[PDB]
Amino acid sequence: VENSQVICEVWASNLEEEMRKIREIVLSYSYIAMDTEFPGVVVRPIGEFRSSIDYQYQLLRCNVDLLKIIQLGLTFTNEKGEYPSGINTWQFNFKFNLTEDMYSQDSIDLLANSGLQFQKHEEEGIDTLHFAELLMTSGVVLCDNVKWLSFHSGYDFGYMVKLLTDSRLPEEEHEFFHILNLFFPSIYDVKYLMKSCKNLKGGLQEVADQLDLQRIGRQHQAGSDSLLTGMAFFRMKELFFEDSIDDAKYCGRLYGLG
Amino acid sequence: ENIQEKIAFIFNNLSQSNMTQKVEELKETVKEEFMPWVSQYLVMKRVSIEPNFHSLYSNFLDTLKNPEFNKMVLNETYRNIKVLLTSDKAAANFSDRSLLKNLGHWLGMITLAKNKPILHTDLDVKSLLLEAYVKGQQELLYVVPFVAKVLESSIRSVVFRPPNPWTMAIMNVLAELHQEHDLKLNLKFEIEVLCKNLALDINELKPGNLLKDKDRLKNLDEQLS
Amino acid sequence: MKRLIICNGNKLTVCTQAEKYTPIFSLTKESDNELTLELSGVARGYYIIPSELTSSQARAAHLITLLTRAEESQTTDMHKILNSFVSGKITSGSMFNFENDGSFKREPEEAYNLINKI
Ligand SMILES: [Mg+2]
Repeated sequence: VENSQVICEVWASNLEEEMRKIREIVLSYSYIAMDTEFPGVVVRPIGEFRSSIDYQYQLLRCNVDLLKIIQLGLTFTNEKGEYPSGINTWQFNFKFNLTEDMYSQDSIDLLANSGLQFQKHEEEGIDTLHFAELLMTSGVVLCDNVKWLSFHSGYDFGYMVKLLTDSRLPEEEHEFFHILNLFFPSIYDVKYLMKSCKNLKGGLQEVADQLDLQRIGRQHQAGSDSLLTGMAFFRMKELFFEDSIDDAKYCGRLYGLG
Repeated sequence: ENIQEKIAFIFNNLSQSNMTQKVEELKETVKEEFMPWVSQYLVMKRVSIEPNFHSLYSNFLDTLKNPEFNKMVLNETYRNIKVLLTSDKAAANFSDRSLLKNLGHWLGMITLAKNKPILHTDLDVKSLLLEAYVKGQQELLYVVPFVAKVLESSIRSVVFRPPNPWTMAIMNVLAELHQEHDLKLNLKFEIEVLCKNLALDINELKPGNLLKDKDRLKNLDEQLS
Repeated sequence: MKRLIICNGNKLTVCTQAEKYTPIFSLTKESDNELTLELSGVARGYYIIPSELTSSQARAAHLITLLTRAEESQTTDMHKILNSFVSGKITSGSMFNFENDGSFKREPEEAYNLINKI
C-alpha cells in the first residue's frame, strides 16, 4: 500500500494550500471518484411510506439532516485512465466530536478500528461551510466536463448536497435530483452499471477481487476506496461495455433512488 | 467594414418580439471567424454603457445557443473587469465607476443567474473585497458597488440563493465593511440596499474578524493596483 | 428493554417496551416557542419530578435520565435527540430507537453492510 505519495490528507491547516492544486488539476484531469465516510444510519422514517424508492429517499433524508460528515475522498483521473503524476487522491477530514455528536457505535467503532483519528478530528478538522465555499468557486462542482464516479452513492451525494446548499434536503425526489443535476451533472454509478453485467455482484471489496484490483491504502477509508472505485469503473467500462457508457440509460442514476 | 455596420444595425433595434428573426439575420450575416469581434462589440460598446437593456441581451445569448460564443463573451467581460480594476484609480472617474458597475451586473446576470459559478482562477470576490479594504478608501468605491451588483442576481438562482455558503461568505465580509466606522455612508447604504434586495437582515448576519487578520491581509493575491 | 422516540412534528413522544410500546411522556411545542409536558401511561405519579426543577427542558432531561438509569453529570444519547428536537433539527416525522442505556440501537449487520457498500 502507499498512502503518502498518492493520498494527501487535507486538514483545516493545509486546506487553501491543497485546494490550489485542485483547481489546476481539474482542468486537464476531470473524472473524480467519490467516497464519503459518515457515522451511519441512525433514524428510521414513519408514515405512509410505500414506493420502496420513496422509502429509500426518506431514509436518506432523515439521516442526512441530522448526522454530520467525517471524511470525503476525491480521486482525479482522465478519460483513458492515467493519474495526474503523483498525488491523485485528496482525503478531506472534517470536524467531529465523539462526545457531542450523532453516531451509531457499530459504525464509529469499526471506523476507529480502520484508523480514523477521532481526537485529531476534534481539534484540526475542516469546517463544512468553509469547504463548500472553496468548492463552489473551484470548477469541481457546477461544471460540465467533470464526470463524477461513485459506488452505491445514496448518502455520498446527499451529505454534500446538504453541505453545498447549507439547507435541508427536499421533501420528494423530484426536487432532489433536479438540484443534483445542477451541482453534479454526470453521476456514473458503478453499482448501476453492475446490475446490467453478466456476473458482477456484491460489494466493493467483493468485486475488487473479481476485477483483480489491488487496494492502495487502508480499508473502509475515504481516499483509499475512491481509488478502488475509479479503477473498478475503468476496468468495467473497458472490459464489459466495449469502451462506451451510454448516457441515456446508465448516467445520472443512483442505486435505490433511481 | 460594410459588415461591421450590419452588426450594429442588428443590435440597435433589438426587441423581444423580433428576437428570433434578428438572430437568424445575424447567423446568416456574420461568420464564425468574426464572432470574437461581435463578442467584444457587445461587451464593450453595448452592454457596458446601457444598463437598462440587459435582459434583452441575456435572452439573445439564450436564443443563439452557442456555448463557444458564451465562453468568448464571459472571457471578454473578465478581461474588461481586470483592465478597469488594475488601472489608475483617479478620484473623478465617474464614467469608469459606472462602467465597472454595469459590467459587474452583466457578470452576475450571465454567470450567477445562469446557475454557474464565478471561477476563482478568473476572479475572486472575497479576496477582492479584503484587498479593497487594505488598499484604502478609493478602491472601496470601485469594489463594493461592483460586488453588490454581482450579488444582486443571486436571488434568481436556485443554486446561489442566500443560504448558499459562498453568498453568505461574501455577504458577511460586506457586513463587516458595513460595520466599519471608516466606511462612507454611500457604501453603507449600498450594502443595506443589497441586503434588502436579497431579503436578508443586516442584524441577522454573522460577521467575523477577517479585517483583523494582518497576516492574512499581507499575503493577499493582487487583483487591484 | 427498549425505548423509542417519535417526532411527529410538534410532538416528541418517549415510549418504553412492555414489540408493543407504551408512551411515558410527550412534549408539545406550542405556537411560538412554548414547551408543554404531558406525562402519561401511568398518567401521573410514579416517576416524580424533583422539587425546584420546573423548566420543560430540565423536566424532560431528568425524566430521560431516570428512564435510562444514567449518571447525573451525563448527556446521554436520548438527551442529545431531545436537545436537537428542541433546537429544531428534527422538523419531520421521524423515529429513533434506543437500548436501555440510552444509546442508539446496535445494528452490526446494517453498519457492516453500509460501510462495505453492500
Ligand atoms: Mg465508505
